[PDB]
Amino acid sequence: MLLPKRVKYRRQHRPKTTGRSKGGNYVTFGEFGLQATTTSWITSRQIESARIAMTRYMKRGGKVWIKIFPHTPYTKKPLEVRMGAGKGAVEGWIAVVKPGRILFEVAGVSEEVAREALRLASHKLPVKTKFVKREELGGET
Amino acid sequence: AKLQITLTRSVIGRPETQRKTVEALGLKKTNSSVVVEDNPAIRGQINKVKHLVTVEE
Amino acid sequence: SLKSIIRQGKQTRSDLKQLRKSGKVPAVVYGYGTKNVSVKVDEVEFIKVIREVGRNGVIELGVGSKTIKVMVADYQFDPLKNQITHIDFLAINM
Amino acid sequence: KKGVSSTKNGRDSESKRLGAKRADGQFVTGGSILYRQRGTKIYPGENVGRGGDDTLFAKIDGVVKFERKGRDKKQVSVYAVA
RNA sequence: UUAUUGGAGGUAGAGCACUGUUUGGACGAGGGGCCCCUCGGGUACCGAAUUCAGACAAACUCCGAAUGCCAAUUAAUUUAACUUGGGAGUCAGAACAUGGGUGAUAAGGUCCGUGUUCGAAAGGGAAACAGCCCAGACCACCAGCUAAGGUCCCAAAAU
RNA sequence: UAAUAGCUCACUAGUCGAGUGACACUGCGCCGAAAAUGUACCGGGGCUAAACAUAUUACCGAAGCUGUGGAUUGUCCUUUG
RNA sequence: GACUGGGGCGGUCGCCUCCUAAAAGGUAACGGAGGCGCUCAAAGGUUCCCUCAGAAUGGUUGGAAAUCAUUCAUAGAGUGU
RNA sequence: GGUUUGGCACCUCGAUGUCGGCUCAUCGCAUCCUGGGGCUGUAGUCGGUCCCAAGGGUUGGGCUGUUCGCCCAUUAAAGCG
RNA sequence: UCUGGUGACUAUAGCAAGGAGGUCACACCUGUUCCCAUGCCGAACACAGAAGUUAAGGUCUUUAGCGACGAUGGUAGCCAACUUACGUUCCGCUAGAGUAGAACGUUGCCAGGC
Ligand SMILES: [Mg+2]
Ligand SMILES: [Mg+2]
Repeated sequence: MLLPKRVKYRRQHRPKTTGRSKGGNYVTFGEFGLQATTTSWITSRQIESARIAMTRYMKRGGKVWIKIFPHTPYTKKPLEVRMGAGKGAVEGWIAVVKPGRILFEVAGVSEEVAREALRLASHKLPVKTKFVKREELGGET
Repeated sequence: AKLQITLTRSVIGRPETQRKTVEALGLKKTNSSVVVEDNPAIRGQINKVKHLVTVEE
Repeated sequence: SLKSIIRQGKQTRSDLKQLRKSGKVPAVVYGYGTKNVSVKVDEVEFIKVIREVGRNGVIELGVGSKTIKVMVADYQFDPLKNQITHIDFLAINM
Repeated sequence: KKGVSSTKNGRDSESKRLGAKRADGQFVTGGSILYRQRGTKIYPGENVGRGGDDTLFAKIDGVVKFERKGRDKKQVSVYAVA
């Protein structure tokens, strides 16, 4: 529907990626963060909505980041066509999420309000989730 | 060191590298069984077919 | 400073996932004292030992002969499972 | 629907069959090619001559041997059949 | 075919050193107005300057596996390999798994590589079935042991 | 709370005379779950095992393989047979 | 006239480079990006010689754009196309 | 869900006859009426929403080839497939 | 093995910084009559000289700040096999990168002076 998050293309058509597996990508900025866990990938529209939520329920300002950005398009072509001919026009952008990325992170608040806003996010995304504290990476050198 | 072999689960449906590596050992019809002296070569030639063969000694 | 240990055999095929399932943990220690060692260790008493001395404190790792003083270097944590793998020690100088 | 209306990019049969054509430990005859390439993806050494498309051959019989020079760029060098 | 040695390339993977994308900081090189001064102050946004950290890629790579591929005056096993001459058939392939493109991470889809089976191959199991699973029928026997899969009746075998 | 009067569900003596709480990864399960000739995706009967998982010994089971007999090919022993 | 995800209209029909292409090669699609149907009497040959873009600062031509000027600058330039 | 517009090209080209209406019905329930209920910003009559339930019933005409649709006048309701 | 010329070696050689020395090496260096030469220019190249000097170049010593090397361990991935349709899992080969440790202020050949 809406695609605010965008960039210079460099190219407008691309073979997809479809996810298999990974871990990692701990928290580095804030304290509290959301961990995606499971089967899907994403468009930007979704992320925007989640940001609306996470900005409202936190008054007192309260800081947010998005560690990821969609670097990839999502093509989908005219309605009720026969297959065959050249790959279709643009409709979307994509930020793939294996199990282990950390989409949303916050700090400036307590442990609770974070957790609420993150519930109110994970209902508004495909992926199952998990709540995390920044206490440890798996490497510090 | 001699070594009695026995084919147990056949070659059908299996790819050809395996198959050729079987017949290299002189392994005709199922349950056929030869006796051979041991080597790095031969045992590595078993290891490619380790599942569908036995080794007695 | 007190850790009960088993000594590892260094060819512990990927079924060592059993060890990690047992709460046991692999690790190594090196630096000034000796050349290289692989060990086992419990996770439980290790997370005790973190708070006990601190991050970079001086643990006396277990052998059975002489314990070695160490200043724990590194570990490779994994999310989705919430635990540690392959701790890294360091036999310090004096 | 069908036809409408596009490129047709695609110019898909475009082949020249490059690569390598001999190997180490291989007796070889004079005038024989070892290795096609472009630029100098491999340099020549001794007993070798290059051509007007950066091909490589052996001016004389012998045995092929590739080598390293400067941590990046290799070279090929026949050495005398005993 | 395997073992052993050597060897060309640059996928998976990983990564930011070029290409290009990107987030938040640090930011100072400095500006724009609204306004003060009236020579300067410039008070949100910024380019690049320089950097801390964290990310992305078929058409980016400082790097780089498994497999396969090429040869060995090398070794074991084994039976195939080549030329010439006579004769044809075939050029509509399908499914399963697998790496991928397209398509909607739809199709018993389509297009390629990889391998098997069917096609040209029955039989046992999958209730029933071309391709899935075990296995390759020379003929006969009122003999036996096993494979997949199964053991209460149907339906032989452990309530 | 039209607003207030609030026994108090804020705290301890009283009875009570041991469990009581909150998280972590988890196995199996429940709801979500509504079709069209007549049960209706267990194959049917039927099953709380005759289901699920782990570990074991047995056994059945094909034109496979084995035993006996016969035949043809073709390589050996070697006229043999 | 053939392709042709029925056929038609549309589009293409040869050649060069890449990617898809699965670490040799090869490997399709109405898959994704770009071109070519020439040019040179020197831009060829050969013997000698030399090393650039960018950056910093001072200075007429002041987008610090023009030549200068050193320093830093491992190729970020240029390579008929 | 497989009722629509579609994608696919697996049966059918030595023939599987397609729209709509008449007679005939039969079925599903994701209920249009009756029956029972929960909630209500339900005072009552009338209601809105949700649940169980498919036993029966679910109209005449104008207008077009008509599914559809608009309209008249009825009716407890004038069901979706 | 003190110096110098010329070769080989994956930058472990380097790069940055600082300390020391020259009339025997080399260099700066004085000059342009000739050789010759600079697109302007003896700056460069070249020829003739050796007035001055260790400043620079270059040589030696030391530094691990930069860059290159870099294991061992365990991880991702994957060849073979069993289950399974699971953005699969279990088992057996193999074995990265990143990273820590550590390594590193070169090593040898030939001639000629010494
Ligand atoms: Mg990748
Ligand atoms: Mg009338």
